[PDB]
Amino acid sequence: YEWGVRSTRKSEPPPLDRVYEIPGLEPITFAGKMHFVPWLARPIFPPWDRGYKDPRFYRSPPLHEHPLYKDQACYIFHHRCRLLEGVKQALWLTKTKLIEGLPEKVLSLVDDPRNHIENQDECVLNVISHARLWQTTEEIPKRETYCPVIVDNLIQLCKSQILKHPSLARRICVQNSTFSATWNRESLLLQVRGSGGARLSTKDPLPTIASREEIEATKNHVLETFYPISPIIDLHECNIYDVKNDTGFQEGYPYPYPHTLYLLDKANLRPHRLQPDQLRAKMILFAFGSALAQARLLYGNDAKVLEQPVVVQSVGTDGRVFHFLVFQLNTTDLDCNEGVKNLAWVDSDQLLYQHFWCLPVIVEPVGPVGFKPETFRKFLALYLHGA
Amino acid sequence: ADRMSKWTSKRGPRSFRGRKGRGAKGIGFLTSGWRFVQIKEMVPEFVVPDLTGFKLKPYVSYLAPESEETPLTAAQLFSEAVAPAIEKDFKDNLEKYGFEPTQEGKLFQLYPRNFLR
Amino acid sequence: LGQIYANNDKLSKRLKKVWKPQLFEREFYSEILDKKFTVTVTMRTLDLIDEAYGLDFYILKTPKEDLCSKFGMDLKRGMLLRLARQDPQLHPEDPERRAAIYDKYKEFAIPEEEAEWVGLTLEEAIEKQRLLEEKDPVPLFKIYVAELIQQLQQQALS
Amino acid sequence: ANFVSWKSRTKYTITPVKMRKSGGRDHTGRIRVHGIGGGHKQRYRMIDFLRFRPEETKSGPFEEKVIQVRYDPCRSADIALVAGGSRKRWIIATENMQAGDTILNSNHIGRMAVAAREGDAHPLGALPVGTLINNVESEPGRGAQYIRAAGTCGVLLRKVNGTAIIQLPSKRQMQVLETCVATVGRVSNVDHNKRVIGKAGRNRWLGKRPNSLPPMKSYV
Amino acid sequence: ARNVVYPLYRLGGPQLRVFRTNFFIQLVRPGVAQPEDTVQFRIPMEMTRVDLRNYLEGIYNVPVAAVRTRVQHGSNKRRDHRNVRIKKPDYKVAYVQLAHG
Amino acid sequence: MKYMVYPQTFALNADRWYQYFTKTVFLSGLPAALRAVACDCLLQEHFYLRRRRRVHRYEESEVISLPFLDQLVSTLVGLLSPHNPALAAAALDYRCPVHFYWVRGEEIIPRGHRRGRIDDLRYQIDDKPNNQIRISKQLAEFVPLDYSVPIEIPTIKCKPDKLPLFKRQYENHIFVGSKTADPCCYGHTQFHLLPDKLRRERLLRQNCADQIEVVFRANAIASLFAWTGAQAMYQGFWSEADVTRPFVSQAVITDGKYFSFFCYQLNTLALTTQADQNNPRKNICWGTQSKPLYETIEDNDVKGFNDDVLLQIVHFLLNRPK
Amino acid sequence: GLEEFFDDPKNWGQEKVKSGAAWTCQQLRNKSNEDLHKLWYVLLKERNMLLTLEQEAKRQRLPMPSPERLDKVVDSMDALDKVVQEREDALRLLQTGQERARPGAWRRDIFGRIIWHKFKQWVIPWHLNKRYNRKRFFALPYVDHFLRLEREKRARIKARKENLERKKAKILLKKF
Amino acid sequence: GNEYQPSNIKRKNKHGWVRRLSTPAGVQVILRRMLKGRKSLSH
RNA sequence: CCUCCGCAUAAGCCUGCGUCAGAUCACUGACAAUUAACAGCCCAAUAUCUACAAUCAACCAACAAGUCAUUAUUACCCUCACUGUCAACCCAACAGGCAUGCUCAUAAGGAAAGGUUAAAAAAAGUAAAAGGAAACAUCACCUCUAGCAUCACCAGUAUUAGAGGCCAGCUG
RNA sequence: GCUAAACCUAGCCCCAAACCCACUCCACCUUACUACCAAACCUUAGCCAAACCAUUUACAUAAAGUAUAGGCGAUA
Ligand SMILES: [Mg+2]
Ligand SMILES: [Mg+2]
Ligand SMILES: [Mg+2]
Ligand SMILES: [Mg+2]
Ligand SMILES: [Mg+2]
Ligand SMILES: [Mg+2]
Ligand SMILES: [Mg+2]
Ligand SMILES: [Mg+2]
Repeated sequence: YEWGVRSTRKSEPPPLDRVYEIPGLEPITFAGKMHFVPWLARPIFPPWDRGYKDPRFYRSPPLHEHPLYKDQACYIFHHRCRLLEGVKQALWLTKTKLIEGLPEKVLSLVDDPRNHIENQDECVLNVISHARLWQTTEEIPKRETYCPVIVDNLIQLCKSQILKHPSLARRICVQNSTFSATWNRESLLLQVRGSGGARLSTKDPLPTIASREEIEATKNHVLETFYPISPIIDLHECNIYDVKNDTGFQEGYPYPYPHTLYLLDKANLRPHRLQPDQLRAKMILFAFGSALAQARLLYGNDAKVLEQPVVVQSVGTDGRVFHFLVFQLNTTDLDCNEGVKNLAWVDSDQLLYQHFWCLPVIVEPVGPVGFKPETFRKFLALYLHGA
Repeated sequence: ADRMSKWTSKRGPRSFRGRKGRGAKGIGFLTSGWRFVQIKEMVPEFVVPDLTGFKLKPYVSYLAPESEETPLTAAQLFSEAVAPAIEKDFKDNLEKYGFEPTQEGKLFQLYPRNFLR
Repeated sequence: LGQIYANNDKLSKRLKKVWKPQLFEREFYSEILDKKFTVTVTMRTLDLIDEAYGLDFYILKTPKEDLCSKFGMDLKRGMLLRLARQDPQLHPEDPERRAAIYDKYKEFAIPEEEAEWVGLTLEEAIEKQRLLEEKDPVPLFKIYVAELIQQLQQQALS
Repeated sequence: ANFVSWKSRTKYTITPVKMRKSGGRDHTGRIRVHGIGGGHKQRYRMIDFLRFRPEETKSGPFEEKVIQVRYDPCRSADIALVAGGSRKRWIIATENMQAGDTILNSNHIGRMAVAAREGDAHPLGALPVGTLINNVESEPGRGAQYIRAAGTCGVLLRKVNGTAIIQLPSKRQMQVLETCVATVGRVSNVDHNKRVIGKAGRNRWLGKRPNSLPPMKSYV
Repeated sequence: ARNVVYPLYRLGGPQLRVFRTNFFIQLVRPGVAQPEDTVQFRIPMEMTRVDLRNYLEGIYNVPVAAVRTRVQHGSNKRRDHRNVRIKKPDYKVAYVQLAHG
Repeated sequence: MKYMVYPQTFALNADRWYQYFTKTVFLSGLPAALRAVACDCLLQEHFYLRRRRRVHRYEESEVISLPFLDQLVSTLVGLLSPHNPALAAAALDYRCPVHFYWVRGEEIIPRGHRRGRIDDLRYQIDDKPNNQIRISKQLAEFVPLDYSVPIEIPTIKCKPDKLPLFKRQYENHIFVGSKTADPCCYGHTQFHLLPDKLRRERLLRQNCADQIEVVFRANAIASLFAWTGAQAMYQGFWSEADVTRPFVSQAVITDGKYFSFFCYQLNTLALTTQADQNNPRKNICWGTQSKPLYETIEDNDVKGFNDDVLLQIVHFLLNRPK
Repeated sequence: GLEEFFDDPKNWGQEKVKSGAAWTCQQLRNKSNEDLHKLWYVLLKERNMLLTLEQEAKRQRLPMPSPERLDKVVDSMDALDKVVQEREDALRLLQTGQERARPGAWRRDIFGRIIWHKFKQWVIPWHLNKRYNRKRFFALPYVDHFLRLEREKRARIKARKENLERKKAKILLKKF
Repeated sequence: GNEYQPSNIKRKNKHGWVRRLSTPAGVQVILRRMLKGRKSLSH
């Protein structure tokens, strides 16, 4: 069953005038005139090409004359790619073992009460109330307005602790930074083209989390392969690509080392909004991507097991729900299914407020409800990492 | 409900009033986001001379005589413009004398015009 | 397109009738053009082809009025220009076959100045004559040069 | 008239497509079918009725996974978003088909019968005779034209050399070739029949206005 | 110029130049209070804002800084003896703010 | 329906007009590792960050200069948090609307069925600064309340329509950047950047090269009056209950490359004709000329990097409530 | 400066200004093209002066000082423009032999009548110009009847005019 | 008698020059108005 | 003293209570005006992407199943033009109608009485003793027809589609 | 004595004779009057008359309303 009915297709030209069949004679056409006439023959025009070049009427060459048309298809992962099998597929493409819960090395930063902003419940209550209610002139702000403002203001709360730690004066957060990383996985080449908000750069790299006992202990782990799903579903099959490794930056850049990828989901519609498992998959591929490009910038394009493994963490959100990720990239020999594996610590479904009342109901006052500050404790744990 | 009135730009709904203009000529083109790009070369440059020391006022004195109107035919312009050069080079390749077969290489083409006025 | 009385008596309903002929997609081989044409044809046309002893004779013999097809008249102009030029493009690298075909239809030799205008409609002939006598105008420079060198050659002979 | 049909997309797409009501009118704007029009808006999910299609540079049987069993407004049965290899597609759901279920789209006609599960698709040569089938083709490569509405089923009656004979739910038997693919089991959304509309509102919401044995057929 | 076909510009072509300007101009007295810098003119319909800037710059050596134009509707409500509408012609108005204070 | 006052304005000499609408005296003047971080932001946006899509010239100040100014504010509010703890608890709004609606004068209706009636002429400023800093407490005033200053406010001698200023009717908003329920109602500092229309390259191409600095000045008076004024409305003052203390805020506004600095001291909300009879008091806008932050940027680093411009940014970010 | 929109400030309110003749054509055929260029701008500025003076004359409800010199300046601009067109035309006949500066063709629209079609400039050639090919430059056969009706309307108007001329001639011979 | 409920889109789309020339019948409408001698052939 | 009106935009209309002058319950002529930021007027190809409604969206609750999105390569450097902007207004009637946003009695908009008398009859309102009436469609059901694909039905497939039938009280 | 009344000459009609028209510039099949981008032909029917209606029913001179045709009738 073919798609597209005949009435919507390009209508066939009427069959040629019989004069074009007779071998001897030139037909007489309305091409001498410069207009249609129904009692002369329809002429045959040579394929006209505009001699010069104009940009608003450009017609690009077909997909062979492009100077990089590789026949071997590269599967690309851009920020819009909504994966199918959720986290398992990114664990496969990443060649990594998952560990539920953050490590003690990160959560122990907020073990003592000394690493706290004063009245953190009042401050985080004001960030939630500000972005989700008090922000704009509209009566309720849409997610588009509240999401990046929630993330941005929480980063300002964590930025206010330069008083307690001078080291946080050596990190910036850049935006519209687009990295790229290609790697081989079993059979076909993959690329991540990373275009997301708020890559938090530092001068210093993050100190590693997993010891060599745990990295070595990843060898006996096996990747949970799955089927019938070929594990490249919902990536973008591109033939016209370029293998390239981009940290997003020119060389010799201060603040070169990625710290946290703050990627968010600020689409107003539930159909548009990413599913939280797919959000987590997107975080694994972005932290893997930027960490991998960091490894290619520091160590060349050598498929090997890294001696100074790179650690890149990421926070992804829908607005009221937070997903934390610490990624520990310790091998670049991705193509095999054995040896040491990367390892990642996740936090799933860490909502910081169950609901927010913007208008009073008649009973429940204006403001958030179901607020739980352990999630901001996790957030602020990730900001204080490497300080 | 009028038919007799001229259909001007002031007259339709919003989509009508935007499209129709008066007789002015386009200077550039619209781009995405409705952003008008103005092209420098489509705007006419007023080539204006220097009027310093110029001896022709807008009126002529009434003391000037009357003459006969002799419009410049191509026979006259050929005669004075070309005829001495042919008389000189005949008593002693037509492109030598100020003739051009084509003018596709030429800036001010005479047919069809490219200059203005 | 006509009418009938309903049961062949004039005292019944006069009701209208169209008599359509029976059509047949057949295929022919013009020896002069040397080509197979697929033509929709009728039984009477096949019979006239048989009586003429071939489609080349059927087209070269039949009058324009009687033939009554624009396509048959275009075949006629094709064959007549092929005979009017004695074209080597009939059978290249076989001159005996060309001369045999051209001598078989020697009867219908028309000059080339007449064989171009055969079967043109009046509008199509208006076009052909319009393209004959269209010219770029002569630049009056050349006309005036011709007149002036004429005049200086009258002064040269004085 | 300016009737351009919405049925205009060329490439198969997993996404819903904005579709335009006809209102019972022709391409000439005259009512040909009375009592259509003015429903709730619907988007169209493109169904792949060619159940066995091998994807690009693949062949033979292939497994596929059910991601979501989805209500479809355009028809009576509900449908399943079903992903295999590098492609998702909408197929039509059988009665017990869960999210996460695995379904084999097979091509190999076995020597013996295949004790198939509830929702898989086999050529009619590869079935135990006297089983309920659905989504039946008419030619090898035609696509599944029949036994397609909600809760419907047809039983494979008997087969001759390169030929199977089906009982459609109107109990008219059909002679198809052996190597035409049909899916086993009965179509989902049973008790679509057993239902009370209750008020004429639901009559109007589905795009409905007020108004004013045969022989065993062959395809060989 | 006006009532002239302009030659078509293709990308990379020469500058469009006018040698004898067809359209005249008249500076009128404002009917309402105007800022001291502003000067009011009756442009002909086809003259754009840019043409008016270059027109006053080239011919009159006036340092023009801003130009704003409005098209004025003349009334079609007054009749003959024949009950046929006379139209007072529409005209374009230019408000030109002079530079350099 | 009300006039629609745009701060970043193409209008010639819109400054003198806005001092009329606003009742302001414009007085000219004012009442280490930072260089490393500033040059890091400059070179970050011009050079170090790799652009996927090619940055065209019109697209520049949306793509290039806007996150430059964002990064400057976020990093200076970072580093200057020890030196000034009021910035540690101060909200930092990025591209956040400020509206103010006031009435200034009277107009008799010239035509129509309402002709010859007094209709007071309303105005509204809708503005988006690039980013503003709002404190829960209020900066000390620069000059005393009801400070006399002998220079006089302009008087336009024609309808404000003549400055291409147009009327619309829409929602009258008085808004500081957040609703009144927010505890950080007062305002510290406000950073603007002029749009692509108001480039000084165009203003030199057009003969209005005089109005270049005027553009800065206009964006000074309209924006800050709309901010301080709005703050005064959140504290309950209005045109008949005039402000009992002066409201003060502060704005560095720029072209991306040239910076100018402004201070504003709202003394009167009494702008109407009913309330400008016994009203000697007026609002004062202090201001500087524009000075380039850097001179050029080549391949690697900046050249001609001015340092006093950073010192005036810092001195703006460094003052405090009490 | 803007003072070139107004004449000599001595002439304000004098209600009569001595102006000379207009330029005739033959006086202008003796001038070079550079000189006609400069004279075009002299007459141009003079014309703007007189048009401001007209509009202010109608504004102040007064009569013009001398409305004749506006007729003279339009007269001179017309003569000058005609001379320059003569030289363009003669050069066009020599160099190319065309008679119109702009190309066209005799065509025949939907309404059956024969029209001089003036060509426009386009970028793409005519066969793939989508809007040009919606115009019909042929009349179908349901038009020829209306051609005949129009022919006969013209013949009736002509017959009436000619006959009426003869009747007037007879009245003149009866009166004289 | 408020049968006429005006819009210019319906007026030009119903009775304009382009819809009149779109059909042969409409061209004959124009030709009859041109022969009666009318000042408005269309809208 | 009214205000169920207003003020704006839309559609419509096209200078239709601006100034000067004049003729006429007591329009003609001249001149002048509506200034863009609002709103129209958009978009370089060729491929390839777009399963998870909206509802304070949080769960909960559903069915009638929903109004919103890119990526890959190639090309791409000029820039603020053009048009709308007035009014007491439109469609009718010689009563009525009119989309949307705000204001929900008004800060905005207006006047039921030419003067008199105080007859009948008529209209409307108020008061009144005592009395207190003196068919089609369609859920559901049944029947018949129809084994099927690129212009309806239908991008549907017999659980489908189509055609049928069904007392007390008060009161001029 | 008010209102009015009067008026010749615009033009037109019928013939004859003769074969008409149609690019100053610009704009004009898109919403005509807008500077500039990817397909035509296919029997007229009926009124009416036949006192209805059903076949049928007109569209130089002279031969001649003759031959003919025709519900052999109206009529042609
Ligand atoms: Mg205007
Ligand atoms: Mg806007
Ligand atoms: Mg208005
Ligand atoms: Mg009032
Ligand atoms: Mg009365
Ligand atoms: Mg009554
Ligand atoms: Mg009573
Ligand atoms: Mg009869």
